[PDB]
Amino acid sequence: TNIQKRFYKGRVALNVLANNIENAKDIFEAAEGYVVVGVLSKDYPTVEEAVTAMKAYGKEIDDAVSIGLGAGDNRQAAVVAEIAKHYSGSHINQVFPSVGATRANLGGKDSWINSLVSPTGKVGYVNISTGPISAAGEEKAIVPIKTAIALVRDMGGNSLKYFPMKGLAHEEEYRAVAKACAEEGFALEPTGGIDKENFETILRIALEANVEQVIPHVYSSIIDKETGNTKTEDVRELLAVVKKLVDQYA
Amino acid sequence: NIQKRFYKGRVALNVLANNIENAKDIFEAAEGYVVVGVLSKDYPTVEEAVTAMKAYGKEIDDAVSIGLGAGDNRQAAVVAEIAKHYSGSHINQVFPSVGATRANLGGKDSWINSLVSPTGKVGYVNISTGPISAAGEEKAIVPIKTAIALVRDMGGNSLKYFPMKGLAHEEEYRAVAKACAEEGFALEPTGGIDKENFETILRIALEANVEQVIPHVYSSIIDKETGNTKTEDVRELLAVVKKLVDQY
Ligand SMILES: [Cl-]
Ligand SMILES: [Cl-]
Ligand SMILES: [Cl-]
Ligand code: NA
Ligand code: NA
Repeated sequence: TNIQKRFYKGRVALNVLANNIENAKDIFEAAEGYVVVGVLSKDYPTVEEAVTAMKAYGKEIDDAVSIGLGAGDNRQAAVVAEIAKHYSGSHINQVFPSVGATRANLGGKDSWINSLVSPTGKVGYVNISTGPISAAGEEKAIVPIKTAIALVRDMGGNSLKYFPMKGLAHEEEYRAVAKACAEEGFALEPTGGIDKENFETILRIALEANVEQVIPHVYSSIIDKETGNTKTEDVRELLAVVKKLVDQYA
Repeated sequence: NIQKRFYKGRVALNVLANNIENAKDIFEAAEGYVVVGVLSKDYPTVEEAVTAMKAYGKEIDDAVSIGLGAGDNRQAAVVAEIAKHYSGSHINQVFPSVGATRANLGGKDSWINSLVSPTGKVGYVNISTGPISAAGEEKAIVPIKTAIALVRDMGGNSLKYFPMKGLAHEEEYRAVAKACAEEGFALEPTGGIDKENFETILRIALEANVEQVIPHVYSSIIDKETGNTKTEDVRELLAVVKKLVDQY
């Protein structure tokens, strides 16, 4: 239930980063609450300090916090799993092999956990070897999308975080991932190189494929280079695209 | 803690117990070089399994192997929960539940295996061994070493290679043993192992130089009338273990 509040008409929630709590509140207002706001484990020197900060953000934005690795950094996977013992947020970014530990560490508390799987250059197949040791291996586990989804479900995850997309560089692969998610009744979180000019196309592919729940991640493309703040005018623009598309695909 | 159970650091038996008395007799017959299986599915709830398993453990130096029950993947969630309360010495788990089980140990020391399966494709294992993944019409079929790396990322200690159907998948098993030896990872051959093929199955793993091997021997050594695992059979298996380990 908890992240469910964040989906516009039950279909699409935004995931964007915040610079600080004041930027997080401004983002949450700009998105009319249809957002989870990323706070990165790597921005704090200890688990305790991350938990304190994340709780403080959550107090302000209805716990609509997305616990981040930081650009999918697998060096933070164990830290994120540990944070989950102490704070659930609404949404957790995790690498594929760490999903099970993260779900277990929630101790039955409600949260939504994504699973990072990657493009392969082979339509229909994703790379699930996205943990520290698995990413260093001489061969990767390159598997059919639906087999990855079933494993994620068994591990306690709620969606595929499909990363790094490089915008539309892997469009044919992405369309196959969206179709597989729709077949499996599973959620999809497209991430990497999404900007204001490609956001509509990327979201439309998922909705056209009848993916039920989509969480697009939009990071540096909407961050002011000078202040480090995520731009609220940009969040408002993204929300307007979300409403336009979701209303169409209703 | 399981390290005490490996004969000369190389081989521990895994066999089932009918009851605590049979567990005690097995532990004596194997001279402690065994972890004794107690099945989660024999108890209706996690709490009842934990209570039972703790009592077995008090009698046999906590040399308990927590079981799914012939790899019943419906028990994966149960075994992951049991691990919050009791570690035993050894835990049987399906591939996608290894991480949850390690996390649930909360830092307690225990050894967790990962069930992966033959595929008919030498060099490749089926990792889709949880309830939802095994229900899929296709499986995730991956190179052995890729499965090992994933199990390591999840906090597992070995591959449980099941169901072997004895030596029906011998070529595939030889490749698994070679890969485990090359990567310094442990191996637990299971399924259809009996007194007749035990030596060959164990020899393959030791010849390949797998460092730690836990062969599982279940119904083939159980008295059909009483249900007790036979101590004379456990003694016979241990004799094979010592003969082979002394050699390799
Ligand atoms: Cl990217
Ligand atoms: Cl089992
Ligand atoms: Cl078998
Ligand atoms: Na992240
Ligand atoms: Na090497």
